Amino acid sequence: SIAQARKLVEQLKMEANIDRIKVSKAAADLMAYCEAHAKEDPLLTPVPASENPFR
Amino acid sequence: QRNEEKAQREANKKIEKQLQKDKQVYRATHRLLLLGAGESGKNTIVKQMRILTSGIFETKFQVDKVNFHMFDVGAQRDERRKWIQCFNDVTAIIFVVASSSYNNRLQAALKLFDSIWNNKWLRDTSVILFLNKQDLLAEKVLAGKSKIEDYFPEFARYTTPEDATPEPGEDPRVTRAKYFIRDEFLRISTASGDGRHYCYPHFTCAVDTENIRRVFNDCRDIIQRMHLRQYELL
Amino acid sequence: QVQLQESGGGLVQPGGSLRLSCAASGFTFSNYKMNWVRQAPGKGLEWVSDISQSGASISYTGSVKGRFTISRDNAKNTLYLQMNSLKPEDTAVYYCARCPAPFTRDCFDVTSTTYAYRGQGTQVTV
Amino acid sequence: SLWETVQKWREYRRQCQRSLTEDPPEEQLLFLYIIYTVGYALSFSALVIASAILLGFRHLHCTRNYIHLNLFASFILRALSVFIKDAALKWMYSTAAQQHQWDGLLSYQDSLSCRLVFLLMQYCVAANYYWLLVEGVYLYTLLAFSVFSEQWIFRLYVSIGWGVPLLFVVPWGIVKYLYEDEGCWTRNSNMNYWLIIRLPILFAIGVNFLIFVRVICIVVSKLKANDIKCRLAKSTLTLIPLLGTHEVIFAFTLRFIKLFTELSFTSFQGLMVAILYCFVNNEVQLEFRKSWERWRLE
Amino acid sequence: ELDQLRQEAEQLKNQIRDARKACADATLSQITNNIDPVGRIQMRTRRTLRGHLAKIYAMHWGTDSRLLVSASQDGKLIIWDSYTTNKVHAIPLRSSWVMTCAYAPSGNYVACGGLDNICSIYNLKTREGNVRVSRELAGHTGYLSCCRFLDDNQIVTSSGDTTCALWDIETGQQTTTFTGHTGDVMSLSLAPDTRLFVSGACDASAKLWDVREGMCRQTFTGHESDINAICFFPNGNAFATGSDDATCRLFDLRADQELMTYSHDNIICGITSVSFSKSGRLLLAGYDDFNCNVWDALKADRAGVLAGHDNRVSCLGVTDDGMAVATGSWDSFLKIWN
Repeated sequence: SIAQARKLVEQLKMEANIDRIKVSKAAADLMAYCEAHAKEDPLLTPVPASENPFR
Repeated sequence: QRNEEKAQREANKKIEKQLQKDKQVYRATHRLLLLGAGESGKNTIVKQMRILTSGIFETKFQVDKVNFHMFDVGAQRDERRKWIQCFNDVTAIIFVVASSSYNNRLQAALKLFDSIWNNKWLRDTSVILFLNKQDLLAEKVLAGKSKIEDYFPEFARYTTPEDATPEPGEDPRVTRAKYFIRDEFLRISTASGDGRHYCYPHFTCAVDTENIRRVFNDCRDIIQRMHLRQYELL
Repeated sequence: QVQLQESGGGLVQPGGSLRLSCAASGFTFSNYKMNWVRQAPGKGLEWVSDISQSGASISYTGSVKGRFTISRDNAKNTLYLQMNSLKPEDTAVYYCARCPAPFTRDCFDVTSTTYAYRGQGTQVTV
Repeated sequence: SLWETVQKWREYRRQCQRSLTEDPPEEQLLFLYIIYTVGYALSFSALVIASAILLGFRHLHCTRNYIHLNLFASFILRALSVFIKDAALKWMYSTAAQQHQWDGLLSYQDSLSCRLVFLLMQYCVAANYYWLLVEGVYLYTLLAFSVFSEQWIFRLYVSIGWGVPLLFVVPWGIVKYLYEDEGCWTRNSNMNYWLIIRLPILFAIGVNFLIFVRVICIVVSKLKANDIKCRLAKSTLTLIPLLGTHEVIFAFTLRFIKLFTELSFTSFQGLMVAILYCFVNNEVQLEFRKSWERWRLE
Repeated sequence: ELDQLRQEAEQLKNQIRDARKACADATLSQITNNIDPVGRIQMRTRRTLRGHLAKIYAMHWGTDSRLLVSASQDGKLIIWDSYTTNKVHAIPLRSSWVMTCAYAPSGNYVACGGLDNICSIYNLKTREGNVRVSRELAGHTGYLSCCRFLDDNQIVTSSGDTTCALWDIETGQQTTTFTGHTGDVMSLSLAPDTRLFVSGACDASAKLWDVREGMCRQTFTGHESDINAICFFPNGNAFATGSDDATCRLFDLRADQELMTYSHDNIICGITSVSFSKSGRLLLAGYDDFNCNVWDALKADRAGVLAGHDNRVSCLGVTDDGMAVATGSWDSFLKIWN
C-alpha cells in the first residue's frame, strides 16, 4: 500500500531522470545497422545451394 | 569419416526404440486436471483416491487396470489464464464445487466453470463436475436458514425435474435445492457446448469410495465419443 | 498505458439511486468484454456484472437482478453501472475490470487479487 | 451358356472313350456384365484416388488410416482379379472362335496358369473379406479399449487379412491339386472341398455382423445419453459399407434377381467405401481446404 | 497518505510521457519511407523433426547453429542434430509440464523448467556419457516461464510469481532478484553483452534490468494485453515484444518509447513468439492462427508467411549464423526452414 506506492514513486523518479536521444537518431542507428549487415543475413539474402547445410 | 555417421545412426536407433517404449507408456495413461476452490474438499478427494514450494501435485491411481494421472495445482498465484493452457489435451477436467457454499461462493464457482467452458484452448475438453458438500447441503436446507432465493432469485419459481432421481430417505426440499444447483452449472454447459465436449455432473460427498469409478466411467464415455466422432458415427 | 478511471461513487440513502462511470483509455474499448466487480468491507472481491463488446450479451450476479443496469458507450469509450434502490449490503468499492484479451468469450481472473487491467475503484456507501 | 457346352463336349469325349475301350437371355447377361464391370471400374478409380490422398497428405497418417489403406488395396486386388477373369474369358473366345481351336482351350484348361489365376482370385476375395473383418475388429477394440497398444497389434492386423486367408486358400487348391485337377478347379465334386474355403469367409461375415450390432448399440446408448432417428439411420448407412454387412442378407427367376443385386451392390461397395471414408470425411476435407489455403498463400 | 502518492505517481508518469513526446520528433516509418522493401520472403520446410508425443513449448538453438534442444509436454527434452535430423539425446524430465528450455553457450548443459517451479540443469558431457540432473534450482513461488544461461555457472529465470531471478548454479542460490512486474513474467531476452536483459509480463509492460546491479533500469508500455514474447535487436539497442492484442512492437532503449507497431487488421490472434534474423532486417513472429509471419522490421510490412504447422506455433528460433529458422508447434513437430 503506502510502502508499495512510495517504492513505485521512487522507481518512477529514478527512471524519469535519464538521458534520452531523439527518436530520429535511434531510427538512423537501426537503419544503419540493418544496412551494414545485409550481405551476411542468409534468410534475408538466400545463399546458393552449395554452402547451405540444409540443402 | 562415415564411421561417425554410422555411430550417429545407431545412437538414433536406440533413442527411437526408447521413445517407442515411452510412447506406449504415454498413450495408455489418462491425464486429469483437478480444479476447485479452497473450501471445496478436493484435497479430501485426493486423499480418498490415494488411500484406496512445489508448483504442481500429482496423483496416480488405477481403476480396472487403466492408469490415471490426476494433477492438482499448488503454489501458484490466483491468475490462472497462462498456466491453464498446459492442460489443453487432458482427457478431462475434474471440477469440484462446494454445493453448500451459500450462507455465497457458489456464484464465484459458477463463473469459474464459465471461464473453463468457454476458454479457446479448453473447448474440446470435457468436464467432470463434482458437487462435493452434499452432506452439509442436506443439513443446511433442513435447518430453515438456507434461503437460496436471496442469492439466486430464480430458485423461487424452480421445480424439480422429472428425470431427477432422489436418494432413498431424502426430503423433497433437499432434492430441488440439490438439483437447482446442478441445473445452474448445466445451463452454462448446454450453451456453447456444440457437441464437441460435455459435462458430467455427480453428487459426491467427502469420503465417497466410488469417486474413482465415477471418473473411470466418465472417461470411458469421453474416449468412446471421441472414437465414434473419428468414424462419423456421432 | 492501459488505464481505467472510476467515478460517481459517494454516500447515498438506502433505496436511492446512483450512477458509476468508467472512462477507459489506452486500448481499443470496442474489442473487449467489460466487467463490474465489487470489494465489500471485510470480505473478498466479487464479480457483479459484465457486458460484451457490442452490448448484446449482458449478465449480472443474482443479488443485483432487476436492480442494476450495465451499459456501454463505445463512442466515448465508457462503461456505466446504474444502481437503483441501493441496499446497505451494496456498500463496497466498485472496480471497472477489463477482460485480458480482446474479442474473447472467456474472461479469466478479472476478479483476482492483483489483476492488472482493473481500475482503482470508487467507494459506494449505503 | 458356354461352360455347359464344354462340359457336354467332355462328357461326349468320355462316352466315346468308354465305347472304344470298355464296350467291345444373352441381353440380360450383357446387361449384368456391364453393370458389375462399371461398378468395379468406378471402385478401382475411386480407391486409387483415395489411397493416393491418404498416403499423401501425411497429416492424417494413423493406425486406422493404415487399415483403411490396406482395405482399399484389398478392394483393388479384388477388382483386378475380376478384370483379369472377364478379360481372359473374352480373350479365350476371341482367339479360339472356331471349333478346331477348342483343343487349345483344353490345353489352357490343363495348364497351370489357369489354376494359378483361379487361386489368385480366391485369395483376393478372401483377403477382402478378412480385411473387412480386421476393420471391424479394430473399431470394436477402439470402443472396448482395455489393454491399449500401439504397434504390436498393427503387425497382427496386417498378418490377418493378408496372411490368414493364405492359411485356408492354398490348403484348398493344394488338396484340389491332389484329388480333382479338373475344370480349372471350378467344378465341384466333393462339398467339403468348397466348404474348406467357404466357411472361413462366413466366419468373417458373422463376426463383422456381430461387431456391427454391438457398435450400433453403443451409438444408440450415446444418442440416448445426450432428430435421433435421422442420426441413427445416417450412422447405420455409413457403417454398412465399411464393414460389409449386406453379405449377411444372402451369406447363409428369384435367384437371378438376387445375383443381380449381390453383384451390383458388391461392385459398388468399394466406391461407396472410398466416398464415405476418404472423400466426405471431414478431416480429409479440412486437409484439402488448408492445403488449398497454403497453395493460395504461395 | 495513499492518495497523495497516487497524484505524485500520476504526475511522474505525465512528465515522463511529456519528455517522451518531446523526444519523438518523427516516426521510424517516415525515415524509412525512402528505403528499399525486401520484397517477398520465400522459405521452405527443409527439415521436419519428429519424435515428440505432445505439445512443444520451447526450443533453443545451440551456439554452433547445428544442435538444438526441444521441450515437450510429455516429459521430454530432445537434442537434435538439425543437419541430419539425428537425435543426440532424449532426456526424460521428472515433471512433464515443461514450459521453457535453454542450451548453455558452451554446449555442456541444458536447462528446463515449468509448472514445478524448479529449474533443472542437465550435464551433457558426463564422463560416463549419460545425461544426469546436475542441479535443481528452487525458490521461485510461481511456474518457470523462461530461462537463459549467462554462462556455465550463472542462469537467469523468469517466473509466474512476478519476479526474475539470477542464480549461481554451483551453489544453487539466488544471487539476485529482480522485482517490479505485477503480472506473470512470460519471457526474457538476454542482451548480446549480457549486462542487461529485458522481460515482458502479463501487466502489458516490459522492463530493462541491469544484471549486476539487480535494479529495473527502464520500463516500456504501449501494449494493451499480456506480453508473451520478447527479443533483442542484434545490436542490443532495441527489442521487439509480441502480445495478445495481436500486435508486435519495437522499443528503443535510448529513445525510451515505442518505435513501430507490426499488426494487420486480418490478424486477430496473439503472438506466441518473436525472433530477429541475422541483420535484424526481418522480424519473425509466431501466431495462434497456426502460422508465422515474417515482417519487414524497418517498414512494418509483412514480407512473408511460414505455413505448414497444423496447430498453435509456440516456438521460434533463428540460428546464430542466420542460416535457418526453427519453429515448434502444438502439433508436436519441429520445422527447420531456410
